[PDB]
Amino acid sequence: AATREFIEMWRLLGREVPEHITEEELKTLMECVSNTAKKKYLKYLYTKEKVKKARQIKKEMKAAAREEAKNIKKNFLFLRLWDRNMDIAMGWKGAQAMQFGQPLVFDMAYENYMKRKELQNTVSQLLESEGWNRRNVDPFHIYFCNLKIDGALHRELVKRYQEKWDKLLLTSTEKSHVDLFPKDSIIYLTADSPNVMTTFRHDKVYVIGSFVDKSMQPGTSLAKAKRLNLATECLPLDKYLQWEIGNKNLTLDQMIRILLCLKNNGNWQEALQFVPKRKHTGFL
Amino acid sequence: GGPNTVYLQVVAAGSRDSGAALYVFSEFNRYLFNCGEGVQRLMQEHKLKVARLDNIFLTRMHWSNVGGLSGMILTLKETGLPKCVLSGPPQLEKYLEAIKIFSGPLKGIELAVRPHSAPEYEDETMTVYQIPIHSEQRDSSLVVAFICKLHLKRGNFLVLKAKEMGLPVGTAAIAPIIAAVKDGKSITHEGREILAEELCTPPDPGAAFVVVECPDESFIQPICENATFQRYQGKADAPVALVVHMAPASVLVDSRYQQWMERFGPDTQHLVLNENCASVHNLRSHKIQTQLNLIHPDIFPLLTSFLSVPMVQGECLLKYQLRPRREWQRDAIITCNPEEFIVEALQLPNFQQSVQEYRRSAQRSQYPEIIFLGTGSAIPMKIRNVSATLVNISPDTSLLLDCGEGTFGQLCRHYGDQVDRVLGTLAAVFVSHLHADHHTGLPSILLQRERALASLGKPLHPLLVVAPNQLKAWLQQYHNQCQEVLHHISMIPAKCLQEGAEISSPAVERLISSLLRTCDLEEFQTCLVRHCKHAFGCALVHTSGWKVVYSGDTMPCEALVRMGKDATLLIHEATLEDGLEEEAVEKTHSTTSQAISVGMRMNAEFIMLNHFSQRYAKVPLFSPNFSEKVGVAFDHMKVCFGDFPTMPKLIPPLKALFAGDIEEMEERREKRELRQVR
RNA sequence: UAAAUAUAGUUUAAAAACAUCAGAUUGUGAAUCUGACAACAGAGGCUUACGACCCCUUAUUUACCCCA
Ligand SMILES: *O[C@H]1[C@@H](O)[C@H](n2cnc3c(=O)[nH]c(N)nc32)O[C@@H]1COP(=O)(O)OP(=O)(O)OP(=O)(O)O
Ligand SMILES: C[S@@+](CC[C@H](N)C(=O)[O-])C[C@H]1O[C@@H](n2cnc3c(N)ncnc32)[C@H](O)[C@@H]1O
Ligand SMILES: [Zn+2]
Ligand SMILES: [Zn+2]
Repeated sequence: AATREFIEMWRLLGREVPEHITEEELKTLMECVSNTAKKKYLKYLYTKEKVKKARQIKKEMKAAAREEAKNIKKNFLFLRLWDRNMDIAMGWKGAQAMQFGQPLVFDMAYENYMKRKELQNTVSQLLESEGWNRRNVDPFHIYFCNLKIDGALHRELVKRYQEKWDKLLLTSTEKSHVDLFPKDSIIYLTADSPNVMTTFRHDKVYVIGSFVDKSMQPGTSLAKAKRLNLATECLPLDKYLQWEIGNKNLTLDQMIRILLCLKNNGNWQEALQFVPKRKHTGFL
Repeated sequence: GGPNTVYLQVVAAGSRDSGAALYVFSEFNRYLFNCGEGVQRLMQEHKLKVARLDNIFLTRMHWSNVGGLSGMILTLKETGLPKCVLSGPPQLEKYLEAIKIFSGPLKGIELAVRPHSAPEYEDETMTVYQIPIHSEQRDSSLVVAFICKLHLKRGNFLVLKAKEMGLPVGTAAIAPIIAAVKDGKSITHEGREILAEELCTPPDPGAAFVVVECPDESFIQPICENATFQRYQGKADAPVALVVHMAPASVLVDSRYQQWMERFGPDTQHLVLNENCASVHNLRSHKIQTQLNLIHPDIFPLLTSFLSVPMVQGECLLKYQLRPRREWQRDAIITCNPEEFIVEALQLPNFQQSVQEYRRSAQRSQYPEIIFLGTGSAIPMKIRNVSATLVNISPDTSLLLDCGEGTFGQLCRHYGDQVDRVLGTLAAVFVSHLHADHHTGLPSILLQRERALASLGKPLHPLLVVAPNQLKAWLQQYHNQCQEVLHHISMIPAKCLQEGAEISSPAVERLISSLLRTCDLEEFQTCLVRHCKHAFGCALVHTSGWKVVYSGDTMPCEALVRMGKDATLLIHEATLEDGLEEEAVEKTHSTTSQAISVGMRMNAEFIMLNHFSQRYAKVPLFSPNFSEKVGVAFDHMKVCFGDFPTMPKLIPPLKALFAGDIEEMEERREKRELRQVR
């Protein structure tokens, strides 16, 4: 394609472009319909390869430092199998959670409104979210709702989880949350909700929108939560935090960590400790 | 080295509504040509920031050109712009002095008039020439034409070309020399004195455009024999990109004007701004009215909308790009599709059901009709203009309660082709006080009334204006210095029509008699309302019996209550919202509760609220008090006495339509309370 | 309306540190190894280049209260 030759002249001009581009990424260069959009894409690949190089250089630096250390160089109760045993322990908790645990829903109905960039970030955030849930003392029973089998978000989840996808102790279904739970016990979380969250309710199912809208579309979570007559709630960020800068729409990982410690009989202060510190200047 | 994106955008496309206005954009400087009545709004509505303006160029000293000029200065004063230069006729100096009669000291902002006598205005972007054109047999004869010549732009550096000959690339290293390469100075590198002309792209000589106004047939001959124009006509080294013609259709068709237009290159684009366009300017007004029309077609009527040289007919937000390419950009052209507005309204949560249920519920003389031409304070917005209420006493008589910048345009979009008969119908204008939103529209109505009388063939006689004395001084100055308007006015001081007023001169007494006789009224009283002095409310009593009362800007006033006893209709103001009582006392305004309470003391059969703020614009916050007696005015809302019972029923549909804006206004109230607490 | 402001895991800095994910039966530096992910709000420009410079959108904060 002409794009392969196209990038050549951009390389000469030194517009922050990386050394080589994989054929996969060539396809995504065709997607960009603007010079400006191409610029933002090339810069991302430029910084990506730079960090790859720096990490590798720091890697083999460590490897060379480790091998020279080896040259320089009892009654135990336990073998060192802690990482293995922890994974098993977290497994047992996950199975228990799937039977008895409180539901928590991620709504995956937002693929349409997201671009490729935002879609990977959602999956990155989902990965972190499930992790914090896994490692918790009282895990949520995590539901992936409105997840198409052949969808982009499903395809991306499978890639990041590999064989672990099948073995994850969460429920993924193409069905909606209104189909799985009584409609009265569903509280949809969104920053745009007029209703403030006063206390964490253990009888309620909370729905979190799997939506990273860097290109901000306000009210989309609220619109879904109104089309289906669901209750909406927003976090008491205004009440407890001195908001100065930043978006009040938090990331998924932050949301779950706020809920997890709310569920675990914490107060709002302990909960809002996960709210990015750059966004507020203390508790009021 | 000069701005790299320059374009001309058409604010007003020359229709009878808006006049002509031309907005010039660059990276560094923003210009506006002319400043008609309603440019301020046309610009705010279309997200053209006025806060950045450097010069306002005015082609003529006419109310068409300078109507909205007193308007912007107030506003861009607020934005906090330190300086603004008015370029055009020398009489602009005296115009500014006239404006200050009612507009306050106009301190905080510096207005320096640079007339056509002055040397040229040089900028980052362009150097602007003023050409004074004098008609063939205070100056009525002066128009100014603008030739705006863009500065030379340094050629783009070709790094490829440098490395082609073997000269080092040095994106950062040779960057000091790159500046010299841009400047075109010879480069010592490559072991020889290589000129930088070949290194950089060809520097464009600079594009010029002409803004020429030819008001009528007089000015055609002077334009065609102008020495200054002839310099830019046919001279190869100096091409003209665009000409913006603000001439009417009659002027352009003339052989002499056609020949002159041909004399600019065949490559020159010609833009025309005149009445032939009749494009839509105020989109949001059209949108809202189309949606309001669903609720009640009668109370919310529809707004009326519509060779030798290749000319491009001006449309709103039409764009001609000068750099980095010369082309017509038609991207941001205003598109109005009524069907789309309807579908959007119908898709709203509860609007469909509320409107439907109104019709289920549904299933006095026709005159007077009160037409609310505009129902907002101070700065005009998308949805509400400044103050105007039209009272149609009879098919053949009407009376204008206040007339502000934008008012004639409201009338013109309300009536369309029928504005001629309405203007000829108009008998009186009442001005409550001398705030610049109650009278600034008057000169347009005066001038347009003249045009309407000529078309209908009726004799031209003065318009009866009831206003404070201070208005005469403003108009006397404008008449003396700028433009003749005082022959259109027979002014009755508002203090003459007060109850227990001393018998004025026999002239005024005779004028008062003609006021009553023309409008077919038994009484026309005024009283001193409580609004920063010399502020009046009026009462119309018609021979039939009905009384209608206009408060104007005021506070709760005993005098107005005593005057308007057992009025059929009260028109009061709700500029502030309930809970902002401390705002009202200092601004000398009313809240919604206060306004209603005044109505109830008068035993008014119905109460309409106007002069809302923008703080409550899209939908005034409907207090629960007195549903059946209280109504809310929108622009282009027609109210008869027959419509008194339907007005209560319109609230459920109206609330549904403006539900989005209600939420936000309620949050402001809640946030304010939180802010008060914190 | 005007101003600053906007780190999608968190900070700091003007790229790192700490985090995240998959694999591992680890002889107790696994204090590791092999992979995955790497986008300083969003869109479009200008320029030799830039997170500067322009513009728009959204959002935050504050000021204003609407043309005082
Ligand atoms: O141009 C502004 C301005 O005139 C006005 N405005 C709103 N809040 C303030 C304020 O605190 N101070 C001042 N001086 N002016 C204020 O609103 C205009 C912006 O309105 P938009 O047209 O951008 O949006 P709109 O309200 O129509 O939006 P929506 O509520 O219908 O969604
Ligand atoms: C970044 S938000 C998505 C923003 C989207 N525009 C919207 O309208 O929600 C990702 C999810 O986190 C949750 N969330 C984030 N901030 C929240 C807040 N302040 N209150 C409640 N839920 C919040 C919501 O469930 C939301 O769908
Ligand atoms: Zn007013
Ligand atoms: Zn007033």
